[PDB]
Amino acid sequence: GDERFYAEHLMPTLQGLLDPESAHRLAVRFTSLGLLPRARFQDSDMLEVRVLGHKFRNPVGIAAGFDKHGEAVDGLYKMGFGFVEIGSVTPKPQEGNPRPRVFRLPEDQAVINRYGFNSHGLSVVEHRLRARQQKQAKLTEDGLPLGVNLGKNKTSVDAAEDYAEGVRVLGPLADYLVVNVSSPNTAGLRSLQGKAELRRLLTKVLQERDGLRRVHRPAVLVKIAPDLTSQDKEDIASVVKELGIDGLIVTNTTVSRPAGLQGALRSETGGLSGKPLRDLSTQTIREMYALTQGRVPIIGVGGVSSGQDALEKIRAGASLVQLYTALTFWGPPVVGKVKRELEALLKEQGFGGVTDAIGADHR
Ligand SMILES: CN(C)CCCCC(=O)Nc1ccc(NC(=S)NC(=O)c2ccc(C(C)(C)C)cc2)cc1
Ligand SMILES: Cc1cc2nc3c(=O)[nH]c(=O)nc-3n(C[C@H](O)[C@H](O)[C@H](O)COP(=O)(O)O)c2cc1C
Ligand SMILES: CCCCCCCCCC[N+](C)(C)[O-]
Ligand SMILES: O=C1C[C@@H](C(=O)O)NC(=O)N1
Ligand SMILES: [Cl-]
Repeated sequence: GDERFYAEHLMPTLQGLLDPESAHRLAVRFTSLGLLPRARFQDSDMLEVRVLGHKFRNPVGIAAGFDKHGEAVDGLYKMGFGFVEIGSVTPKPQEGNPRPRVFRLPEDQAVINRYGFNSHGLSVVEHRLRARQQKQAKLTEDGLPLGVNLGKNKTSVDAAEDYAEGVRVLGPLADYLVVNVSSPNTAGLRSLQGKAELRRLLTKVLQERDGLRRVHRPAVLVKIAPDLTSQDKEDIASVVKELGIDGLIVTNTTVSRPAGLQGALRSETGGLSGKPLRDLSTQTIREMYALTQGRVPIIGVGGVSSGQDALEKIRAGASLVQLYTALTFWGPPVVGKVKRELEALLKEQGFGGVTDAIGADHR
């Protein structure tokens, strides 16, 4: 009924009438004022997950990039997400790339973007989160945690120092931080996934995190690309275990263009998201789980539009999942749809809950 309206009428009219950047801004705005259904799906106990030092009422989060500046957090919980990740936030404000910088590939259920870390900056986000800090503390306690994704400024001379500043400023306000070393849209950034660079960077990040007062001390995750070599994945796994990194977000967008893309805009520069990324992301989860012996929580992201999509990532090793791109095509009903289908599939496959399914394919 209501998922059939947004998918076939509203989203085709929103997206047909406005350029994707405009549409996204309007969506942030609407979401932030809480103009959504109100959201009817009541989360089953089957969907609760305990990971990263927190309870998650359900395992479906909004991926980084939808709410870059932390403006819509409460509306995103109201949409039925189990957890919200904001960002990426850069130390200083910066504008990002010139427009157009986001492209829909409706025939692929995909998006390409080259935003380039358009960010209001740490200070503005810090103030926005402080204004609701206690409210968030109650949400977290009730099983609705908040992640903050950190990036780096385009002209920064010292990448590690940018991330460290991010830890110092937003770490105290976050349940988890993400060291986003996987945007395809900032020159040299993905180099920070290499072994020696990554170890030096994360050492410094963890030190900064460790220097925060205990109730303000977040988990630290690293978000990785789907385009890594085997060598690069081996090396990340090694560093993450050596340093005690709390988890991985797997994956960012791809700079690949899988054969079969039909959208006219398929050769635009940027990162590809949505359904052509799905199985590349799933396979990256699968390998990172195996290389970390199932001991390092993974948040699985890339092309999730359904309960099956979510369960494939969980079974491959994700403790939690996120989605973004599906919202472009299905709108807010997709969240309840993913949850309901995931619950039914867990029951069908004989799992007592999401926790029992995590990594099941490896057992
Ligand atoms: C007639 N109306 C519009 C009001 C009707 C009821 C409320 C409502 O529609 N709310 C609402 C809330 C959110 C949305 N859309 C969402 S959540 N997302 C997007 O439209 C969107 C997401 C991502 C992108 C890019 C940047 C990836 C392309 C673009 C749009 C649409 C409608
Ligand atoms: C328009 C857009 C902007 C994004 N911005 C960011 C960001 O700032 N930081 C980040 O770590 N990931 C960013 N992502 C990546 C998503 O968080 C996600 O990793 C990727 O889009 C795969 O999930 P999806 O297929 O469900 O969209 C962005 C994605 C899109 C589509
Ligand atoms: C709020 C003061 C800082 C503004 C700096 C410019 C950041 C551009 C972010 C882009 N946009 C507003 C479209 O999301
Ligand atoms: O991490 C990121 C950053 C983003 C951008 O261009 O800002 N685009 C992405 O696809 N991933
Ligand atoms: Cl082409």
